[PDB]
Amino acid sequence: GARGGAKVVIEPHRHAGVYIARGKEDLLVTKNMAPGESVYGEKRISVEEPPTKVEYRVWNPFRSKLAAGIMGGLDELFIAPGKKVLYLGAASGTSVSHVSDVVGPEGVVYAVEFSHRPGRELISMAKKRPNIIPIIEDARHPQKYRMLIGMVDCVFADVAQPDQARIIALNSHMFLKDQGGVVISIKANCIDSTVDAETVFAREVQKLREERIKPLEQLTLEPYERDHCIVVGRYMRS
Amino acid sequence: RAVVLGGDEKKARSFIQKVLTISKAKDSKRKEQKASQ
Amino acid sequence: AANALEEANSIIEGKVSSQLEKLLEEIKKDKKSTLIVSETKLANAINKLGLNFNVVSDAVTLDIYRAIKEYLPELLPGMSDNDLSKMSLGLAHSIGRHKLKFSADKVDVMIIQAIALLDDLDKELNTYAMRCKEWYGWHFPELAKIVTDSVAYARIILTMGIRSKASETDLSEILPEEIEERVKTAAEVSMGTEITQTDLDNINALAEQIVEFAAYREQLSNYLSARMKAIAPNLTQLVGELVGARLIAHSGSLISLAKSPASTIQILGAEKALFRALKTKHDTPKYGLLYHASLVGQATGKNKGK
Amino acid sequence: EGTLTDHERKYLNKLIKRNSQNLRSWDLEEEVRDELEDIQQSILKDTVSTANTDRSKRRRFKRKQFKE
Amino acid sequence: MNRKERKSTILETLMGDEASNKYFKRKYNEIQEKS
Amino acid sequence: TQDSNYVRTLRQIELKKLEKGAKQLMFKSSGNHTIFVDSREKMNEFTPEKFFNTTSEMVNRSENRLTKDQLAKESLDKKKLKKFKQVKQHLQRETQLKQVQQRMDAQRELLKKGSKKKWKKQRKR
Amino acid sequence: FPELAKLVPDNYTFAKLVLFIKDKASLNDDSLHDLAALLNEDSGIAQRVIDNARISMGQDISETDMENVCVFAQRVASLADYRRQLYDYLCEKMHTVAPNLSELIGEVIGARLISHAGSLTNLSKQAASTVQILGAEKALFRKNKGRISRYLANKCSMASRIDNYSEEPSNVFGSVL
Amino acid sequence: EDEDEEEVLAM
RNA sequence: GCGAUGAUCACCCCUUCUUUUUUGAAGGGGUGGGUACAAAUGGCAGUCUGACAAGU
Repeated sequence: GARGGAKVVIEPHRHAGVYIARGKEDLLVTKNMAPGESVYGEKRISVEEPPTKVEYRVWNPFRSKLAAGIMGGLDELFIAPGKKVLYLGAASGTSVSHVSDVVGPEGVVYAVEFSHRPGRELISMAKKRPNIIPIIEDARHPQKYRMLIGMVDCVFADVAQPDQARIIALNSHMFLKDQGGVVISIKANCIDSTVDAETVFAREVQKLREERIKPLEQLTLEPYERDHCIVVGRYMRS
Repeated sequence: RAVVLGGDEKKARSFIQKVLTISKAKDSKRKEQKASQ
Repeated sequence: AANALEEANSIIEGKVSSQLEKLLEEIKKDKKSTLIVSETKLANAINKLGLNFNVVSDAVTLDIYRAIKEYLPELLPGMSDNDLSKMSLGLAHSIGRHKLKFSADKVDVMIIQAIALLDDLDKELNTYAMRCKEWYGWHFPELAKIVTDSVAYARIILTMGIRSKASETDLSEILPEEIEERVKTAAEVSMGTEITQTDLDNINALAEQIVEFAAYREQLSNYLSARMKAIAPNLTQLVGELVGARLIAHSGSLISLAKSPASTIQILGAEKALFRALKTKHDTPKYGLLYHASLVGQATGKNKGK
Repeated sequence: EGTLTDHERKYLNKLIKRNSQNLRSWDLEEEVRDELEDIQQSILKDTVSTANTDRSKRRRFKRKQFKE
Repeated sequence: MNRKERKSTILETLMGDEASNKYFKRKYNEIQEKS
Repeated sequence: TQDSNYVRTLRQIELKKLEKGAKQLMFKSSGNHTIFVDSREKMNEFTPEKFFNTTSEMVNRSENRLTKDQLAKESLDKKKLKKFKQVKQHLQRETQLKQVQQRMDAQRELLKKGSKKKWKKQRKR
Repeated sequence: FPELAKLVPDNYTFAKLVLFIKDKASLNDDSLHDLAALLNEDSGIAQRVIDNARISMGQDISETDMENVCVFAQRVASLADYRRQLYDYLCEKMHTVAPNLSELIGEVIGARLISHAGSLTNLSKQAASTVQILGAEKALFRKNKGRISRYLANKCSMASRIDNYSEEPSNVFGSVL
Repeated sequence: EDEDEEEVLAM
């Protein structure tokens, strides 16, 4: 599309830490924490600023579900500059790197992964990004990595497991702050492929309510993904 | 034979064909004049 | 950090460490004191120690730990929040390496850098050799035709600096008999001009760099062989160390090469001929980079392709 | 501090019009979106596929049901 | 020659010359109407 | 006029060419958005302008519905349309090259040594 | 030890410090003084390297890997010393061969001009206009600015002539020139 | 050889 | 207190009032280009075929 030599105009998105690169096509864009390299081969948009050369990375909605959420028009994203984020289901740096960009140097990202082979790739990316703290551990037992994680403002869970609601609750109960953020990526097929996706999504919302998470908005990820939705809720301890 | 060419390849092939037609016309014109003389 | 990793590993397993055991013993004087522990597993382990403590681990204590972790930097004077983040970051990488079974002897990225570095050393050593031949060739231009090896050429300069010395200096350890006498005859009948000690000193300094770089090049070659026999021992037994290392570097990683079909491994280093042949309806290559394997050399005729 | 006067509330409202008016240029014309949207659907449908996914849901639903 | 002007093929440099292309375009046309 | 190897190489070029173009294109979202409201009286009084804190124009733009507080070319857009067609053009060539390759494979398969009664069930030794 | 690469950007300093701190685990107050002696503590790197070495994400490399880093770092150190030795040799040689040209512009600049011409005899044979464009690709001699460049090129041409066509050139004329 | 070859599938 | 040992010689950022009145008053930066070096998991750019072969 916007070929290597194309020129674009970069303007801010409504969410802090997210940008739009105007031109022949808009593009969802984030500032590069580690300039001069791409973590999964995404195109990078680079701009002179007084002259220091600041770089930007393209965020592909089809590869990142959080990016697909921004495209769908999520009202509120708790992920913002200068906030601690707990990222569950961090298979690699495809989406964690962009989340690391949004939080910026001041913020930190706690990336949790279980499988060893994706984990080694996550470690390799983390060295470039000082703010990313990789945790190669099972999210079903948060007590194992309780030391490495302090209190976090927001929790993002991309884990594709049938019992993800339990995993979300346990991690939130320990680390998530009161009135904190919760952003959940739900795949209908993994939980229950037999029934329609709408039934599954309603079912998950109930489980979150039982665990003292107040849902705020829900959003389907079409055309980027089929039978996916992102549920945004606030952790109401009281 | 049927082939598939990119933009740059097409420009080079078109440029050559233009040159040969100009050369063919110029060569014939010189031939006809000297033939007339 | 080594202590921190061991201490962290014990906590994950729920085992009481010596420092924790020593730490708890210091408070043993207080009779009948209740111990609040985040994990039930750790609570049970502390109970088995026979210490005079009622160990309690319930859901209500979770609210307590939440407040402490929220305000831990202020609770611990002398340590800032940023320093806690850095210590957590460094510890996390150490734990992740331990969990991922990382070993310093099984990292391929050294192989890709070593083979790239080995080629760089060959180029640079070649250029310095050419400079020495031209610079010293002013003094004695006939040496280059006689001795072609760069390392042997440089050694002759070190043993004898001036053509005058050729009469008494012995080149037996550097050159064979017939070659060493040829340089002696050339020395007296040479067309070159004399050079000063100041000129000689810097040419000797350049020559000393040639032998040192050649020495280290052998070291890097051996080092790569040791790396290849630990990171891909089975491959080295079949194709060898040099060709095996080149195969890994071309793909960029051992896993990337592993996911390639055997057909691609056959013609891995002949993409220029491969794609030229495919697009022009012509026969394709059949050896690629594996042509330099020992077994392919042993074959002859069409058997090389097989 | 919510001390916005009637005149102050008019200047800001003008800025909303000014900024929103400018962003309309980047928004592009509605007519091109008509053709662009149709092209987008054609590209998406072939790339995403999911026709088999729609069929699979129907097959799984039909299989579980009791037949009499 | 400037580095940008240099090309791997003699043909590619010739296309770059703006005066040459103008003459070829004009001369190519006249042969076509005559044909 | 061409062989199977040539057609296969061209199709692979388009497939990788298509991915880079499709990745770099931008497609507007079409998913459904739902909001959870505490009370019915809150539901009845709800309007998109208040919830998103945006003007009516920004409400339609799901991608970049900027907050109102934050608010406080025919050639250009044609190049966009050419560009979306250009990805379509790669999509059309890829399927066309696929069809040619499929026919070539079938002809070679028929030429293959077999019982070919449709192939008779015979284990190949 | 990725952090240390940032703490000492100077290439030559970094190599020498790597020779001392082969393993970041080894951290002693006496070692801190030793590395503090290396360069100066004004930059504060001496305390940083101790603190960062204690808390860093660098993965330990094998002894053979470490043996290559120090040995390779030794090779870099030798070249830097030899380069300084050769540079002095060039300066001394230029004064002996071309005292007038070296004095007029400098030993290194004069040596570059000689190489561009191909030889000192070639440089003397050229006209002043050709000499000026000879060093116009590296800006050796560099509207009023251009006049000085042209003026210096003419004087450089004469200085080369005195050096080339003199058996034992002196610096007397280069000084007044 | 350009005369021998013919171009197809053009955009 | 000169000179043949050499003078000279790319782009952009009339109106109002008034008059003893023909009189008085007011309204350095960014683009572009050239040279050398360094980096890119940036582009060209797409990783050959697939069951027979060999002996009596």
